[PDB]
Amino acid sequence: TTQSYTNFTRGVYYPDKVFRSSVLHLTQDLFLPFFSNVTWFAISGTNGTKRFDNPVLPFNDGVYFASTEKSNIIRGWIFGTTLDSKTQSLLIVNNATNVFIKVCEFQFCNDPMESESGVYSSANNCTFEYVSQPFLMKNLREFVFKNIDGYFKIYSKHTPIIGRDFPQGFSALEPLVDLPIGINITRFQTLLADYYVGYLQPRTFLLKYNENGTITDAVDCALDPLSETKCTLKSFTV
Amino acid sequence: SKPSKRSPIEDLLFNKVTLICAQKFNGLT
Amino acid sequence: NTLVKQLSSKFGAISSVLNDILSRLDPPEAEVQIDRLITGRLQSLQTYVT
Amino acid sequence: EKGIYQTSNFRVQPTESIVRFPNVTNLCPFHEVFNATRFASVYAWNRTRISNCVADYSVLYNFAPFFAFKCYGVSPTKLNDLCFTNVYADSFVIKGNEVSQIAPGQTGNIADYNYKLPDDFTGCVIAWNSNKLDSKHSGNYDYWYRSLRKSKLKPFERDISTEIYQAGNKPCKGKGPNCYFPLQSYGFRPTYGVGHQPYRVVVLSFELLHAPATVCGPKKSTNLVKNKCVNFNFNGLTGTGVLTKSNKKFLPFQQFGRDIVDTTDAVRDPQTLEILDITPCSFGGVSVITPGTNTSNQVA
Amino acid sequence: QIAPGQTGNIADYNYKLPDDFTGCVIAWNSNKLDSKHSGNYDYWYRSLRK
Ligand SMILES: *[C@@H]1O[C@H](CO)[C@@H](O[C@@H]2O[C@H](CO)[C@@H](O)[C@H](O)[C@H]2NC(C)=O)[C@H](O)[C@H]1NC(C)=O
Ligand SMILES: *[C@@H]1O[C@H](CO)[C@@H](O)[C@H](O)[C@H]1NC(C)=O
Ligand SMILES: *[C@@H]1O[C@H](CO)[C@@H](O)[C@H](O)[C@H]1NC(C)=O
Ligand SMILES: *[C@@H]1O[C@H](CO)[C@@H](O)[C@H](O)[C@H]1NC(C)=O
Ligand SMILES: *[C@@H]1O[C@H](CO)[C@@H](O)[C@H](O)[C@H]1NC(C)=O
Repeated sequence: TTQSYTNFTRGVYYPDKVFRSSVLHLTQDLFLPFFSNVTWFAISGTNGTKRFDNPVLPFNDGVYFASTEKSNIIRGWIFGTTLDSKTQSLLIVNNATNVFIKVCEFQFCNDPMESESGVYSSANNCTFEYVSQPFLMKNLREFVFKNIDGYFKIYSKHTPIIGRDFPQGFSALEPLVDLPIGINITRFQTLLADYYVGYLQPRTFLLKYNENGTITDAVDCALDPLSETKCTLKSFTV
Repeated sequence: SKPSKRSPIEDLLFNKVTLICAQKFNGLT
Repeated sequence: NTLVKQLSSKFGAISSVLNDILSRLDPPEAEVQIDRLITGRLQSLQTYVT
Repeated sequence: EKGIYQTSNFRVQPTESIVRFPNVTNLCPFHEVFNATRFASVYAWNRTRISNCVADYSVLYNFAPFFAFKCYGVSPTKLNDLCFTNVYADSFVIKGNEVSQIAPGQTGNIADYNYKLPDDFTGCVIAWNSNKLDSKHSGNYDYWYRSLRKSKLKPFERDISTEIYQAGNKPCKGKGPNCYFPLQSYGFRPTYGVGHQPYRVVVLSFELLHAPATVCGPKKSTNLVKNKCVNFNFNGLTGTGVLTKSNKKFLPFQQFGRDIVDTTDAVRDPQTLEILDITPCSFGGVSVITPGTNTSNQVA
Repeated sequence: QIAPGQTGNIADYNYKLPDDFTGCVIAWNSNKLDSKHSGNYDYWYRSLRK
């Protein structure tokens, strides 16, 4: 169940730890381009509850992920190059009471009516463990997963929604966690017990800061001659 | 009747165009 | 504003901030990084004044 | 001559220094890495992460006199004054002849096949003779070197997987004339000369990205003094100014603030998480008003 | 290690050249004069300087 959706202009995030107030900041980073193709993956993905099939999507220099799943079908993410016990991989699993991030030579074993079971019975040569508060826990639950200079940076935002698939407003994601995993992570797989997957590209954005330290608007400088002009002048009004 | 004793037109001219180095404190005064 | 903005440029130096250059490096290396910044800032002032 | 002349500039000087670091009492495990009873080979170099600790480098001088201690982006003397994002210790045993080749931008068999430093490198390369520990008459099993690599390594790449290199023009499966065997482990005898003798090398990789984390040296903090012109060091950020209570609404995420012109104008206190504004100390020009030397020597 | 700006045990403990140095460092092997089977008394090095 993959439908391209080309309408989204979402995935902006705070590029750094610096606070800015009432400025327009022009920055270059990996961002989801505006009006880029975001593959839409579709209850429980491509299979029904009994069936299994998981696209095991590429991780092209960072991935934008979102999913307004009130049933908490999505539990986590798997990053690595094979995921068949032969290489090191990063597993992120949200168990509702905590979130467990582990790095091991993990082996996928068809890991998932309303049946639950454990995952990853094979876990050799473990090198990393981190725990934190629920990442997911009606809410779009936007995430950006980026891997650069060794660090695996995870950003997220919770945006309550009732009558729409996506809110009509603008949001920016805040970093949630930044981990020194050191794993190549060329591909990734979604852990399922309505998913949007986009890809980041190097781009320059003009980011508008509020009086408080929050991003309220952004211009993608390469989308259209008008946005390019706005970036050239560093103004949202031309 | 107004402080600065400017004419109505001068007051308009001063209001249309927009001492302490709060900005640019890098040796520039 | 342009003249102030030029201060954040590195001009080939490891850092745009003199306190960081002096804080991390011994004088014989700091002088090289500092001279790169002096050249850049001095050119910025000559451009501004002209 | 009579007139007003601009001469010197004036500045208000600081009266005291403020040093603030998080209250971390855990010491960095530098002795576990340098004093380990067993070290990994240069091919399979051991990358040990050092974090959430006090980076007191005096312990390395306590460990041994050294043959090399070459810092590229920092001075050896000043390591105890800095904070680092993510110190990495790359620990291995290498032949002495290749010790001088462990440097940014070098070309040769070791740089290309087992361990490369980035051309843009901040860190220190520490090396010493290790014959007293690992030299054996029977020969150890710790040496493991790539004889010939299929392609050049990128900085910090470790090609652990072992595969046969094709020397000939056809696929080869263990046949001498066409297969080049990819590993050169060798046992070492105490009688070999210095170029053959092992050296133990530890590379400390530093990232000085305005201290988003800690790993700070052994500096003693002082009290925080506000509303005065002071010098300060906030988690490695060095400067001079007047610190005041901030009305800025920082997110839990941001640690430092900047102005429209990218200068620093706010910090997070490393111990209390208080947000402080940095106001520069008073400065301006000084003009001298002179009636003229041939009238009076009084000036304003 | 006998050169301007060097760091190490000899530069730090016994003899240092200034970073701003004009001069020549001349060195040669002297085994033919001072090498003895009993051992001379001319060597005197600082093991560790305060
Ligand atoms: C910025 O944050 C403040 C809170 O720190 C927001 O709330 C208003 O802040 C102003 C500050 O002068 C108060 O007068 C209002 O009363 C606050 N609102 C409420 C509902 O109490 C503020 O809205 C945020 N945004 C902006 C643009 O300032
Ligand atoms: C584009 O976004 C709007 C909301 O901003 C939504 O109503 C619309 O359905 C989206 N486009 C498509 C083709 O779904
Ligand atoms: C140091 O102790 C104080 C005690 O109130 C605490 O607030 C502070 O967080 C501690 N330092 C660190 C590293 O958090
Ligand atoms: C380091 O090695 C020496 C060898 O004599 C030993 O005495 C010392 O206890 C060791 N220290 C650590 C921290 O392992
Ligand atoms: C390599 O580093 C790890 C870090 O946990 C350590 O446990 C291991 O003993 C080290 N091995 C060698 C051979 O130095």
